[PDB]
Amino acid sequence: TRLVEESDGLFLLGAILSDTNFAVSQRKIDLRKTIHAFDRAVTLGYHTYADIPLAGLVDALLERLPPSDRTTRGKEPHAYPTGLQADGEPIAPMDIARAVNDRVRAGQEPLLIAADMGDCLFTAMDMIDAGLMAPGYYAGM
Amino acid sequence: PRGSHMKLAEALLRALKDRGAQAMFGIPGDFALPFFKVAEETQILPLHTLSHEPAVGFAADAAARYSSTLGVAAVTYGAGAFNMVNAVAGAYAEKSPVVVISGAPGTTEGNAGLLLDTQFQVFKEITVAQARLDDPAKAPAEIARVLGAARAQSRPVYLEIPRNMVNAEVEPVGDDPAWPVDRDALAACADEVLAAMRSATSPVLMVCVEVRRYGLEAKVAELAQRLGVPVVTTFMGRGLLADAPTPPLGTYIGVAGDAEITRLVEESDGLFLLGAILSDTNFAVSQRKIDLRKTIHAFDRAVTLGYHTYADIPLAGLVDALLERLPPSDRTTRGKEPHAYPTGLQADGEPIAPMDIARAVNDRVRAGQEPLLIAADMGDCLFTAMDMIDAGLMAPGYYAGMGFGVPAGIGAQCVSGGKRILTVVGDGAFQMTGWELGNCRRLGIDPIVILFNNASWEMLRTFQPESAFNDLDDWRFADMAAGMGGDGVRVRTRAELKAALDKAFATRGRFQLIEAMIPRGVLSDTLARFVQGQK
Amino acid sequence: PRGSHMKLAEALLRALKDRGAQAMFGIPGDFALPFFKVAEETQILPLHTLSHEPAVGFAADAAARYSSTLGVAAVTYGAGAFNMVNAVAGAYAEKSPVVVISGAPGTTEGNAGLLLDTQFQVFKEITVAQARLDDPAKAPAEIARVLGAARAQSRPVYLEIPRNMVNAEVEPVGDDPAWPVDRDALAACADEVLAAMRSATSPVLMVCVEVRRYGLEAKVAELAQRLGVPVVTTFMGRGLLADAPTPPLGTYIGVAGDAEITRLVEESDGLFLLGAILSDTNFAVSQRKIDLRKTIHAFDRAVTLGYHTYADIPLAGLVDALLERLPPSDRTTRGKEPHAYPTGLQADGEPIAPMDIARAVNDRVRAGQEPLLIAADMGDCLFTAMDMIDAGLMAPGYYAGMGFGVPAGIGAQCVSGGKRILTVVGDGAFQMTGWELGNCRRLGIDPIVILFNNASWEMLRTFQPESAFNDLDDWRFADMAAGMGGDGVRVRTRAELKAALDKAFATRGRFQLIEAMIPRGVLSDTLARFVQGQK
Amino acid sequence: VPRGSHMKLAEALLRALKDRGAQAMFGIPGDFALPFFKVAEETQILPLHTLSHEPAVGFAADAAARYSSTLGVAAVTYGAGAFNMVNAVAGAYAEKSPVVVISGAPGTTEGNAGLLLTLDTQFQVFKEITVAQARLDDPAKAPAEIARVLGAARAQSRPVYLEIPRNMVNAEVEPVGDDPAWPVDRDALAACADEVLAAMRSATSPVLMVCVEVRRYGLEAKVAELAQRLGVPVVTTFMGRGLLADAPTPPLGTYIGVAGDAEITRLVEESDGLFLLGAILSDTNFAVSQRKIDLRKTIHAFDRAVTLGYHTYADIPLAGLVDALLERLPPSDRTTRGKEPHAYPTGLQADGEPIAPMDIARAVNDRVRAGQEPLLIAADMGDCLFTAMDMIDAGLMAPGYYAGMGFGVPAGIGAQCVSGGKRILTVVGDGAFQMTGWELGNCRRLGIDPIVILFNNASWEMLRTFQPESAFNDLDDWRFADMAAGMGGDGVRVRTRAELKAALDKAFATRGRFQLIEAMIPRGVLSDTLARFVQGQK
Ligand SMILES: Cc1ncc(Cc2c([C@H](C)O)sc(CCOP(=O)(O)OP(=O)(O)O)c2C)c(N)n1
Ligand SMILES: Cc1ncc(Cc2c([C@H](C)O)sc(CCOP(=O)(O)OP(=O)(O)O)c2C)c(N)n1
Ligand SMILES: Cc1ncc(Cc2c([C@H](C)O)sc(CCOP(=O)(O)OP(=O)(O)O)c2C)c(N)n1
Ligand SMILES: [Cl-]
Ligand SMILES: [Cl-]
Ligand SMILES: [Cl-]
Ligand SMILES: [Mg+2]
Ligand SMILES: [Mg+2]
Ligand SMILES: [Mg+2]
Repeated sequence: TRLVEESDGLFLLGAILSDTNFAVSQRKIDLRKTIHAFDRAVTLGYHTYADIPLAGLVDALLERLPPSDRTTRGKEPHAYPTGLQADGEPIAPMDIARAVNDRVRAGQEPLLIAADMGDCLFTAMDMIDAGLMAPGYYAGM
Repeated sequence: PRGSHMKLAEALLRALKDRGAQAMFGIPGDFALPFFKVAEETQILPLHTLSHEPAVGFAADAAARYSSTLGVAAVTYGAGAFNMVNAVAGAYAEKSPVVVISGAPGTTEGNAGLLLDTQFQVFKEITVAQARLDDPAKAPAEIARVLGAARAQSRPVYLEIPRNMVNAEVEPVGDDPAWPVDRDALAACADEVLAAMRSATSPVLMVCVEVRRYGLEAKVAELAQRLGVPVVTTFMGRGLLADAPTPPLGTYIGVAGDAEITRLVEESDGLFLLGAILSDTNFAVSQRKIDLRKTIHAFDRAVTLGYHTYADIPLAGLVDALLERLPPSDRTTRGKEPHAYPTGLQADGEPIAPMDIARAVNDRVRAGQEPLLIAADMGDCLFTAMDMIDAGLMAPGYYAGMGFGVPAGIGAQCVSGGKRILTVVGDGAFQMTGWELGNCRRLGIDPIVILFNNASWEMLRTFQPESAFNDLDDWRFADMAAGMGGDGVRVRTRAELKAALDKAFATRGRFQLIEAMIPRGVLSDTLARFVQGQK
Repeated sequence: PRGSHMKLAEALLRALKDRGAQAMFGIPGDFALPFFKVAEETQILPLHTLSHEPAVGFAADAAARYSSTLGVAAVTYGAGAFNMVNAVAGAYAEKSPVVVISGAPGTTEGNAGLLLDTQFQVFKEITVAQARLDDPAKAPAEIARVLGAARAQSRPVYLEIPRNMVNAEVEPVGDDPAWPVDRDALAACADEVLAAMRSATSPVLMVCVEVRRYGLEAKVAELAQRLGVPVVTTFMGRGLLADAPTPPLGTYIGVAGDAEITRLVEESDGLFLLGAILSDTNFAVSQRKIDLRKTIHAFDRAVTLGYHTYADIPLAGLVDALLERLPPSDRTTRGKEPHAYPTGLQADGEPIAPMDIARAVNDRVRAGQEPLLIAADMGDCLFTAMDMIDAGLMAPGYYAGMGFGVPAGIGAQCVSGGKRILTVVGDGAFQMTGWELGNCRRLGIDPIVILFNNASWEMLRTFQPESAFNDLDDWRFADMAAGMGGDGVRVRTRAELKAALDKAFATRGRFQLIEAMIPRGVLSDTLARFVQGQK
Repeated sequence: VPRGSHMKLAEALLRALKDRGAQAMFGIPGDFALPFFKVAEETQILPLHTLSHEPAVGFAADAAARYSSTLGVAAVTYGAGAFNMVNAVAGAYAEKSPVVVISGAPGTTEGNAGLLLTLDTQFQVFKEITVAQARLDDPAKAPAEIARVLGAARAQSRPVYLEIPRNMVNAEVEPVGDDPAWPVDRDALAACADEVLAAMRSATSPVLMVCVEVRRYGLEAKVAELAQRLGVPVVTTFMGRGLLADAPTPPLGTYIGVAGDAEITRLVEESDGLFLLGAILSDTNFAVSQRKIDLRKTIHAFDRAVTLGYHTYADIPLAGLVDALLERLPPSDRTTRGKEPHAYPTGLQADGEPIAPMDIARAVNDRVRAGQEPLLIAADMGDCLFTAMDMIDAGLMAPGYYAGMGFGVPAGIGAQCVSGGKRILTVVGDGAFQMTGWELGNCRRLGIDPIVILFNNASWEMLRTFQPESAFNDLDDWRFADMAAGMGGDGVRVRTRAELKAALDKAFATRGRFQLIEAMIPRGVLSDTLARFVQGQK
């Protein structure tokens, strides 16, 4: 959150901008230093370039950048909760996350997850998936 | 003088109660939480929540129709409000004043351009008046204007309330602004209408939806007696003037109705459509089937005949003006024989057909049971309910949208003050909104629901039998009833049906679901006549 | 097929030209610069700039009226557009289709909340249709819809163009969307109107503003001949049917007009107001002075009589329908004596009175000068111009707003194709907009302007003589003329007046300003009759 | 129905206005307004000044309000008269000036001319450009309505609208009382004041901006005290120009966007603690734009609310916020005064070369440096305004945010009408003069003698700078100086710097008649501020 919101060169490549649930909000970033490529247009330095498809912009940037072997891979970012205590205590959302993750760590290929709006979605954010589909911005149940 | 003030939300709730609203149905959301807090804390109007927004809209519509007053449907900004568009369109279509109250972002919260407002624009298409209450100084007058429009045109209205305005101090809401009438135009209108009714060889007075919505039954019974012409009701005027000196000869529902009634209406050269919705809809009076050079259409505060229109003529005003020009009368037609309803259910081991369901209900009534108001969904359940003895029939007869049934029965029973409601619904429609019955326990009601399960979208099969997509699975609805707090029973024979209906009426406290298995290809008599008529 | 496209601004200009627009008047600004660039570069429509926005609006209105076509007024966002609100309201009031085109911030430039849009909302109150052209895909259809409304109702419309949309590629603009008419309703309307005219003891056909705006003079001359009833014009119908088989008996202008004409109109029991603006305005036909149970009001695409209205009836359609129901005729009334205008100016050393100005103009005409169209401002100059022989009279006769005069004369001469225009204006009105004459050199025109200088707001003194605030200073207008490129001359005697008018007509190339000194307390005959009538 | 007060409704209104500081009433009558103007003229409660065209009525009233930080009064007639003042009123709304619009109207029992189709078109249009409106058609309710509406104009410093049916002008009414009280959340005020101080203390580069509301509400003394105690850099917006000039911690300069001083612009735009005290926020000409600053680190106190840290505190009057902050800050002797910020151009070369805008600035400044007490300047929109930014003044009144033309001459007139003899210097371009400069014809009757410098470049030059390729920005030659005599003033056309110098001296030495100096300027020659403005758009 800090990295994004304090950026003085935020390149939003294909982002929805809105003050709704999980979306990047115009109120949390500095639009003055933001490059917003979306809806076939690109906005930066106070002005907007019209008729610029996202695929075209990416190709144009690639044509201006030399190849690189740069690699920043490392051990997993964001630790997924594991180790469900299968006992007689009541269930909490995090226990459901651990139950799902333990199966995956034990060898189950992850499933794509469809989530509704509610804590079910907030819990799914901590589940190992093969894709997550949910109304993260619209937030409609 | 006065100098008092209250929270905007409270002023709105009291204004609604001042106009007869009996409850507030709704589903909250973050933007609407503050408004729901005021509703719950003040207790000005009973607050009933439902599971899904369609039901909130249908329940508010049903409550409005039940008491001929304003209905109140509260939702949250975005998905909540958009999810009630169909129910509100249905209320608009059938002239029911549902007041839509949506929460919204605060006036300082700028915007939320996910859809770039769109919600306001969409609701403008399905309501007669709207207002975003973002100015405490003008809020009271805007509330009176919008609620006044709902009452004047008997159609839905939209109120959007920024959440930071919920607690803004405002002056109390006054009376609806007046929609004054030109006395001279009104006189001219009444004079022409009366002259037209007197010159017709076959004048007919049709008593319709607006008569009920505006509570003009007594005045129209008097008008009907004095005018001295045959009285007929439209589908939405069903039951009106039943206790009048000159009760309706019957109800016009188009091709599937009584041929004598249909002809009387369609061949009239002085068809006085008093408050009628006109449309090429199934059970409605259609402009295509009547003589437009002779029809007198009093509707939406206007009167049209001979292709010309008298504007700003409220139905109530027209009726009073006609009464002033007619001498009293002692004429009556109440010596005639009553309507013959299908009765005599054969409680045997034979499978169930829609008409058997009609007979089952009617027999209990003949045996002494006071009739129950019936809420019907769209489907053969409605065509079947038309042959049932009722204490009113609430159904999307013109709009024809599915899902209305169960939520309407729920909304009606919430404001019936103890009167039990009978709901009829098909399997297709039940799959949409029958689940709302899980709310009966909290709401403290126990409607009786007869579910017509033919594992099919049967009205569609009938029009296109060669298609396989109308073949639905067998959902075990009766078995699912206990899970949502009701008593369910699946019946397959007329005998089980007879027994199950008696048991339902004898059991209070939990909704009673009677799942009637009906084979595909089997229809009510009214639907059959309807289908034949199309062919 | 086709597949061509052009800049949105160009598509709009061509659409205007396709509909008869002859020029574009305007004042640019930063937001409108791109649009003005396209107008100047493409040269689709002559681009004429003025000094102040009121004149832009008045000039566009005058051009629309001059050729009975669309007028075009281009302004910039904010102050530019707000500064033209009054001129546009005047055009709305007197049924003149001025197309208002305002530049606006680009679609990406977000907003400018100095007034928190407000401009759009304000213009919605004074136009019949509006559109913000912010979607190139839908721009062509929106332009056709809005321009189509201007033509259908003959009133101003508003088009807002975000500056980044000026150069957006769009498809060409097609024809106006059709506003189809119900043949049956039209037949019923024509039948009732004709029946009403035949049953009246004293039917009167009034030829009004819409007849001129919609170019129906020929068709109405034919209708008038066949109908066979007396013809009278309203102030805005002045001059219509002058060459018709049955020319108007005269013009109704209320209390100050011919008593015989006034009575004929007001006591008619079959007053056919063909295209009339109705209002309690000075020279207009007022609902308060006529028999509403017998008036037939054909206006704004509707026909009202007996307090009922036939909707969607275009004036042209009504006229054709009536013609289809009337037999031809060879009747004529052109054997009568012509109107008597005040003539015989005594070119002596006596001071000037308004009527002397009338005589001066009329004598030149009698001596052989072809009359000039007259543009008049509001004030005694208008009451005086009513007694002048003209080739048309353009004035705010109903709206009564000052400042119209000089800019209207300018706008008219810009599209008159060589015809010189005579403008009459008071000192008060000249102080407002007479300065626009400084633009004549660039525009290549040379109107003749007679300025009535009584160093007073004389119409106001007349109604309240005890006030001192109506006493204005003596501005030396003639002396200021050379500074803005014209030839000015101050005249104090009838002799100087006579000489100055001849000199003006003899001098072309520069506007000619004749500043006529008139003592306070001296009025035209028409204004005097008007004042007496009020008392 | 009231009876016996012996106080006409119109008189009660004029007195209510006077009670609140109004110093005059500008207007143009009409049939519907005649009875109201009669009461104004006969009672002389407020000096009555008529003008030629309604735009001037609105501009003059706005100027009178700005001049004395009080209510302005603009009276018009129903219909055309009122619609013709919509722009001037919108401009006052845009720049927070409380112009009280009073329009005559048909009597309550005579209906109206439905030419346009309270719900009347006029009322609906005015509701969009005013903060409160009232139709005084009920004598029993009029007193309270006037107090509510005039109170609204004073609470938010925006125009209001009053419509008076002509038959109500003389209706007896009870006296108008005090303004009703507007809400004030004392708890919110306390929390807000604490949060503001915390944010300013944690900021690396906090900046205090003194803006329009500070001037409108007469809070200069309190804000000077606050600025000294707060201890952060001080800057003013265009509408706050001149505020705190004599304080211990005066403004470092005035922020006006790219057109201004680069250092000032940088300080404001890079601030992580921008306290906008009473500022209009807009993307228009010289206003502080939400697009140039970081709203996340901005504290916006305006329109009786305060926004910071993503949230807004409602019902917090600016005066209350300032007092709350003072109560939380100990006294200080901190002083940051120093030699003049922003050097004013001087040393006009009075020779035979043509005139450039900067030469006009130097001519004016040299007189001041030679001992002439500065005059307040009224400027129209155009390079005349950009040039005025570099002129030593005793106040500058101009449409710096709204940027609507025509304000200039009428504002100078309105201001001098209430200046008690203090001469006003008006600067205006040729395009704007063609619109409303003619109002100078009213100077003699009004008893004023403004000095007017007309920048005649025969061009809509600011438009040329934006789109030089266009031919329509080329205007014709109008001999304005030659037309001055016809309007009762003295005019002179000057072409060289020497002629300019002489003409300015003559104008100043000649009172009694307005003095019009028509300065011929070649196209393509701009003031330094406009040049920076143009370069900044590249
Ligand atoms: C919301 C909605 N969706 C679709 C339809 C189309 C429709 C009918 C028409 C076109 O309105 S009839 C029908 C089948 C209803 O099935 P059911 O409830 O079980 O009763 P039955 O078996 O008697 O048909 C559908 C889907 C509708 N009316 N409303
Ligand atoms: C824009 C505007 N403002 C005010 C009025 C009110 C008005 C009249 C009415 C109420 O419309 S008549 C009149 C005086 C006009 O003076 P002038 O042009 O010299 O001609 P004359 O001396 O013959 O009066 C005014 C001010 C108006 N009609 N239009
Ligand atoms: C009422 C009105 N109309 C139009 C504009 C647009 C405009 C400018 C911007 C877009 O506001 S700058 C300008 C030219 C002004 O000419 P002038 O008075 O001679 O001064 P200069 O030559 O220095 O430009 C215009 C027309 C405006 N600001 N206000
Ligand atoms: Cl009906
Ligand atoms: Cl007319
Ligand atoms: Cl500011
Ligand atoms: Mg079914
Ligand atoms: Mg005059
Ligand atoms: Mg210029």
